[PDB]
Amino acid sequence: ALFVHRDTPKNNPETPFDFTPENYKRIEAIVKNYPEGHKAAAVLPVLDLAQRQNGWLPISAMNKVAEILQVPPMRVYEVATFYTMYNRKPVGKYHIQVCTTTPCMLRNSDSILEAIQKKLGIKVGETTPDKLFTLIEVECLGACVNAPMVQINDNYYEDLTPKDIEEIIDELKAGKIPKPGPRSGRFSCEPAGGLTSLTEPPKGPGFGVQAG
Amino acid sequence: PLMGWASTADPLSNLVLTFSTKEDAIAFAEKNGWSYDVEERKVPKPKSKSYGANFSWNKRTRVSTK
Amino acid sequence: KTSFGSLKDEDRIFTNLYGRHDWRLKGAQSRGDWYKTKEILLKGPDWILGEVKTSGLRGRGGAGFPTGLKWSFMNKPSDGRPKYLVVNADEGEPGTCKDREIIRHDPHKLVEGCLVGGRAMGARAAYIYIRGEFYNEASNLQVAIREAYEAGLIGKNACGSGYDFDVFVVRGAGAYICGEETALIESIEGKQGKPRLKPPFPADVGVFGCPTTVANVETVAVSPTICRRGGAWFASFGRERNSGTKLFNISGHVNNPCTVEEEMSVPLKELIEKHAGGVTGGWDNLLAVIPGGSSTPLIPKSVCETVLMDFDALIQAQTGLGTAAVIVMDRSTDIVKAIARLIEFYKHESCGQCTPCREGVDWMNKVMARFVRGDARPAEIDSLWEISKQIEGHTICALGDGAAWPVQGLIRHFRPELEERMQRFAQQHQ
Amino acid sequence: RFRGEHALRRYPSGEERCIACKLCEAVCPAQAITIEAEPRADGSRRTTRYDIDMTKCIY
Amino acid sequence: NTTYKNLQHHDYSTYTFLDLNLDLSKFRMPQPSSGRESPRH
Amino acid sequence: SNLIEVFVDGQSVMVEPGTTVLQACEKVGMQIPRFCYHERLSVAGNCRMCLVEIEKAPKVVAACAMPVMKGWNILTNSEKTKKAREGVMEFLLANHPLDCPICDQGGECDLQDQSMMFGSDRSRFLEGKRAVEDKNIGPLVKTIMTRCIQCTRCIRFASEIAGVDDLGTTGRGNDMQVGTYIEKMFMSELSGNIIDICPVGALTSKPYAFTARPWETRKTESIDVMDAVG
Amino acid sequence: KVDDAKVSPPKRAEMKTSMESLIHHFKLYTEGYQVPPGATYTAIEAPKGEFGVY
Ligand SMILES: Cc1cc2nc3c(=O)[nH]c(=O)nc-3n(C[C@H](O)[C@H](O)[C@H](O)COP(=O)(O)O)c2cc1C
Ligand code: SF4
Ligand code: SF4
Ligand code: SF4
Ligand code: SF4
Ligand code: FES
Ligand code: FES
Repeated sequence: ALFVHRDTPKNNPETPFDFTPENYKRIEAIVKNYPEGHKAAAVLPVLDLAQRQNGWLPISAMNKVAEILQVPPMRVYEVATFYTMYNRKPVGKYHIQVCTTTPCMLRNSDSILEAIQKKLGIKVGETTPDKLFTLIEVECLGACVNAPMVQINDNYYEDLTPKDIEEIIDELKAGKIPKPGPRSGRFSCEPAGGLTSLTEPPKGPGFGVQAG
Repeated sequence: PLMGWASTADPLSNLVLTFSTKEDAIAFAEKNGWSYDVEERKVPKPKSKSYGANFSWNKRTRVSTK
Repeated sequence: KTSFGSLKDEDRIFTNLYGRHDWRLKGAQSRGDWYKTKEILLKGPDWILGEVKTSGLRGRGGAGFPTGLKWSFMNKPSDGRPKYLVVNADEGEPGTCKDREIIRHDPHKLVEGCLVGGRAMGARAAYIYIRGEFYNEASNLQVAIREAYEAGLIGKNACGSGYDFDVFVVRGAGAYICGEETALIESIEGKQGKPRLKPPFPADVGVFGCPTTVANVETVAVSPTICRRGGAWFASFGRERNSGTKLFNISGHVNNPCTVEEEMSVPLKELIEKHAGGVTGGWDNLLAVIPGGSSTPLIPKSVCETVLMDFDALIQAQTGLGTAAVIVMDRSTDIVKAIARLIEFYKHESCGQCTPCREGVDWMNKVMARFVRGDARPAEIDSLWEISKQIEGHTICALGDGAAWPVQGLIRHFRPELEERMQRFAQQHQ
Repeated sequence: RFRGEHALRRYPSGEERCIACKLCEAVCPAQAITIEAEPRADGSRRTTRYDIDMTKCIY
Repeated sequence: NTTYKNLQHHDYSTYTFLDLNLDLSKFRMPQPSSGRESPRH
Repeated sequence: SNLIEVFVDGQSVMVEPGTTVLQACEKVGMQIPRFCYHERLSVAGNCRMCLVEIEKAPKVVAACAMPVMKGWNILTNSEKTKKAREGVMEFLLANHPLDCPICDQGGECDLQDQSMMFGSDRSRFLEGKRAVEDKNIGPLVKTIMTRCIQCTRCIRFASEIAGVDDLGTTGRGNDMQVGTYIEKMFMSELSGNIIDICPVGALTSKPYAFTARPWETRKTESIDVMDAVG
Repeated sequence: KVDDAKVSPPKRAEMKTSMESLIHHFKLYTEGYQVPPGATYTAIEAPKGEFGVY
């Protein structure tokens, strides 16, 4: 949405932004992994470090990465506008992404969306009239074999219901983040019924190998 | 000056004659009498373009965008 | 010869579906990894290539191509340009869940497989590309690679003997086209997500120009087991062309949707019910079956009652194969709405290089929305068939094809349901 | 549908309907249409001169 | 066994990935170059 | 002596190895229609118009950037070649606005000529027709990015001849704005050359903009002045 | 008219709401439709007689 900057101060460089010299040591590690002659390959990890340090990246951050990695700025603007993570708009301390496409909608994501909606108050896409509760529904995150799923910042949540929704929301309002594991039993990605996996502790190297 | 037009006293100004070869062109222009100037033909020179060299390794040829 | 083959214990490829007694380099050591690998990696890469072509590995991730031919493309005489092994780890195709479990429980077998591949084709470094959605599991892979470096087991002087091999975990930024073969390669380069034209192959010009290759995590994970275990142990499970074990997983409408291994062929009803709970409401309650995940047309009940889950069997059933949504869906749902949300997925995650997939997925998403509300005549649904014929095969990558196929399957099977929907809207308007 | 007077039209409660897109001058077999265009301060494209030779016009 | 053997990833904060990547930048081969340092320079 | 035979419509001709199919067709006289190929820039493959049915293969392949194997047979006038061209031409004309009266390339379009000589005669796609808000690139070049077919030719020209690197693709799906992000007045040398690069009426001349239409003018030989090269 | 929109112009409603109809209208009325080469003769019975056009 609205992929032209439209300057709007609290943007419009130079907005005050800078890294840490410890983060410069991080950037030395990042452009030490990659082969010499192709320094421009680390734009995406360095800009990811910018998104992890500052809450949302401004145009000043992209200009600073253009200063560091001595590329033209326009390719940095391309890569930052292309992907999903790099929210150029400001977001909150906590960023709800409700994954719902084909199996997640088929496992009743609508009560989940309405529970988030009427417990939080604000509609999807936009934010809350404070911080920490921006909300988007997203495409496939990776854990399809469970409930229509919740991503918060670097964490997942599975096996949902509106009272679990109220538990997670009340414990984020109290700050006490729960474990990122699933709910309602099945403590891993498991067949939650009658243990169809192997039962014996596997031996390993003792049984059949050849020419080793 | 009555309508803002472009009149001219030039009947021969609005001709064009399409020919198949320069040889019959010069033969016709010397047959019919009037003096003439002949230019030559310019073609696109065949280059050697390749996508794989557009994604090179140690050359300076690099698309930097794609 | 078997009765199509079915699951057999203790010949599973990996252990630790979830939480076996240990997790460490010592954990994989007691579970039987890094065992006698020095003589394996000192024997010679032609032995690995011949062993792979002997076992007959089928390329995963919806490939349909063998791994042996690709890794025989990788044996170019070494120029000044190095060779790279890039392991794809994205999970698009909603209903995939495939290598999340491997990279969450056993990273050491991925380290096994990438070292076996790099020593066994003349490669030099392994770039492990992980999805940007995978922070915790990515740092689990990081800690496992720290432990492998802490033992000094990989890196320079691999297995003691004089060979260097480094592994670099590169994250993504959230994409689906990076899950493909070559937009992957340019997303490593620092450019944005863009696939490349095919006839210069990544086998000759790749990551910045390295003659490199791309492998999927199931092929990487089976690649040490094929070497350290015997020949035709892996090839005795299924048919002649395809043989091996695949992660058959169910996410949909069953009791306890979950992930298992099986062999290459299975009765699909026995797979769905007798391994993962049971179908919600009985076997008659289902509306349709999808194999493949999301890049594969649907299957009705009368077809799926005899479908064995082989590649050639599903090509004879005019579909493809994949993972984790090999499922049914209930009669109580709008299959038009499910397919239309899948087309919204294909719109929301696709680059806009090629004009035909861009504009065709635009028409298909707007037309599927209009058919959710039923706002046309059947000439429009056959026009949707016509555009889904014209999109396919005129693209750079296979995402246009994967967007073309579900609409094709719907128009193949459920013509009268669309007729009745549009007739109900005709009754609604008048 | 009689073919008479050569009168231009304009928009409902609006400005001039023409564009100076020269299609009428291209199709005019007598070549009686003569158009010179300039755009104005509004940004939209317009004219300056639009002459019909009623002597030449074959209707 | 019927016990969760992970949750060593429960304490992974927002910097630990690149902290680990900084901590694993030794014993490394020198990343062999190709002529120049960049396509434009 | 380093020559490969291609059978363009059965007619054999010798081609230097490594060059494209399209230069072989231009050697024998054929013009496979093209939108993202140009004979001065790098060869991207984003327009899909250059397709051709090469025999003994079920898949139509491109000819903008195809290397030539030994002994081809090229069909430029087959059935599914024409079907692919009509399909791609019907795809292009969906999200392109009705501006052919007011567009500044009435006589010098490319969608118009190739839509006549290869395209369909009826349209579809009743709804839709997205619209991109324009920019203000410079007082020299008038810019309406709605007519932009996202063909990636101004980008390749800028980044490979101008060297300025102020143009880019932004976004995904239909929403790929080709332009400049930071509202910067793109001013460089050779920026006047970009209004002939753009094959559609998306990057036109600002002071010229609405003063003629290219069938009324007549074209005349002349020599460049105020520059030493001419 | 014919259903051949590169030879006869399309009608007004589809001209106002299409894309190819406006393109065919525009180039058909500027250039005229291309005509294959050759020399034809025909003649019909005008009331004076063999009206021939070559
Ligand atoms: C549309 C599309 C989607 C893909 N999705 C995935 C995916 O989710 N995960 C993956 O590892 N590879 C994915 N791939 C890549 C394939 O697995 C491909 O075969 C890979 O580059 C090499 O796999 P192989 O081991 O069979 O050679 C995808 C490719 C395409 C064209
Ligand atoms: S088919 Fe579509 S998604 Fe694939 S490369 Fe072309 S534009 Fe991108
Ligand atoms: S120039 Fe002629 S055809 Fe064009 S809008 Fe004006 S009157 Fe109509
Ligand atoms: S570029 Fe202009 S003349 Fe060509 S199709 Fe588009 S609007 Fe019409
Ligand atoms: S502005 Fe013109 S040249 Fe640039 S991508 Fe768009 S259509 Fe192509
Ligand atoms: S579809 Fe929701 S997790 Fe994959
Ligand atoms: S010329 Fe544009 S695709 Fe080949």
